[PDB]
Amino acid sequence: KVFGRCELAAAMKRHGLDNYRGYSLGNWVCAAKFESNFNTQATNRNTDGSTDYGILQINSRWWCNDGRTPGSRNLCNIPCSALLSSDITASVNCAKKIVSDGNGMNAWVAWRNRCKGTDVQAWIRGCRL
Ligand SMILES: [Cl-]
Ligand SMILES: [Cl-]
Ligand SMILES: [Rb+]
Repeated sequence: KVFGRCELAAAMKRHGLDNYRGYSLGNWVCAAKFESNFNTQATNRNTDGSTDYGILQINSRWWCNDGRTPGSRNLCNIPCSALLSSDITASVNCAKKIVSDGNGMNAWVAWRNRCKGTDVQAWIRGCRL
């Protein structure tokens, strides 16, 4: 599923991500924009043999099981395919674990490089939320 911007903002709020670990909703929308362009089905291989999945490009080396990533830990206890669903619950639940792991949203390099410090409220501006 390809979300609209305000649509995704609303879905993320509905699943308790607004201000989770102190990160405002616009941070999460911005991260999703640059990780997946709001496409739940996005997948991308990493140089190391792992793959990133879904709306927040969650990585099969630590977080989900895809059966092809030696050493995976599956800390979200989910198949990586669950992170591709039109329903964002599994991706939200797992992102909550990732952002709690110690480095906050720096776990998403694209958030650090493209969102951090910017006017992230722009991502929710105009939205009926
Ligand atoms: Cl915001
Ligand atoms: Cl933090
Ligand atoms: Rb596990």
